[PDB]
Amino acid sequence: SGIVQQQNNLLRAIEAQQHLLQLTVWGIKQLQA
Amino acid sequence: SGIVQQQNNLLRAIEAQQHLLQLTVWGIKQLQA
Amino acid sequence: SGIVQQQNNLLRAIEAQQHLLQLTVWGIKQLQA
Amino acid sequence: TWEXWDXAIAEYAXRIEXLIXAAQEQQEKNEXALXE
Amino acid sequence: TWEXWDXAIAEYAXRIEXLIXAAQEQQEKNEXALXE
Amino acid sequence: TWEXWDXAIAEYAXRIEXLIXAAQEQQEKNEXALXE
Repeated sequence: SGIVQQQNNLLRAIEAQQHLLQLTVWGIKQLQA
Repeated sequence: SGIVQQQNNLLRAIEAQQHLLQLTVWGIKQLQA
Repeated sequence: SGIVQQQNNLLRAIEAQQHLLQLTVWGIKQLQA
Repeated sequence: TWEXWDXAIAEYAXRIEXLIXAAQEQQEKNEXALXE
Repeated sequence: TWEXWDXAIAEYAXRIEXLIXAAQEQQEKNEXALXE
Repeated sequence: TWEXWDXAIAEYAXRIEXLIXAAQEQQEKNEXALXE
């Protein structure tokens, strides 16, 4: 459908939150200096 | 459908995780004191 | 459908990101030592 | 307080794990119209 | 810089809150074919 | 150890990026019944 186009929008958001997690896991694993 | 009501539940969760990220990006960008 | 099987995959990802958040909220609330 | 706004944060992460309840249980209803 | 790559991070968290726009508004269109 | 439970954390963030595989590829199958 076009709902299936928002599925890719939900997928796209989950996917990007994931990269914000790593960026932030980075800040911490570094902020242990 | 009512599946489309859970879509709003998936959307609602992604949306709230997002605010936990910012709250946590805050803790770090501060914990650099 | 089988789309409804990916819904459980989106659910499964949101669910696991959630645990990475707590693990990371832990790192911070500890890294305040 | 400190260990207060850390109550608030961990008991929001309560809320989200509430949404993630409701969503897993409109799923195991979609595993309902997929019985048929 | 510091407060630069902290611009980049907070203005990605802009992008994701863009996706979370598009997704909430293919929803309140699915609340459209559910009018009928 | 330290850099062990930091193995475990980064190689869970492996698992989730596994789920995010499976989900993107039941999508580019839904881009399948949308060919028709």
